[PDB]
Amino acid sequence: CPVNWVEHERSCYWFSRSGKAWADADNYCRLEDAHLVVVTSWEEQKFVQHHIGPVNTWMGLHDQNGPWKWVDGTDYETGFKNWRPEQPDDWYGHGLGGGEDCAHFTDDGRWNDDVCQRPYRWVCETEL
Ligand SMILES: [Ca+2]
Ligand SMILES: [Ca+2]
Ligand SMILES: [Ca+2]
Ligand SMILES: [Cl-]
Repeated sequence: CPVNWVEHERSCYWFSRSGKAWADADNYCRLEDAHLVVVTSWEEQKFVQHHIGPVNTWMGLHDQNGPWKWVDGTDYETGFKNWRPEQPDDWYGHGLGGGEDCAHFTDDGRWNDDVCQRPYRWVCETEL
């Protein structure tokens, strides 16, 4: 793994300390030959909650094109899921326009879908 990245079970991770809209966050990870983190197991989830703490953080999961997809192509329905109760809920009540198409870890680690343009911290990942 590159410096500033954390290796774990064959994967490399980078944790941002500033916020970007999901699209910008996405492009950022790609420019690093990486992709927004893709969580496929309880241990990987535990591993990420540990480093982000109680902070809303974007992951490589979105339903911007329709169905839920992990930016690396990993299958969603067959894969690990850790949604917060009553989520995803594609809420429109925020008043910003549209529903909610980007997944982020909430403060307790469980996921929530929110407005993609909101600036949150993010995590990049790359496999060995
Ligand atoms: Ca992963
Ligand atoms: Ca949605
Ligand atoms: Ca939501
Ligand atoms: Cl915001």
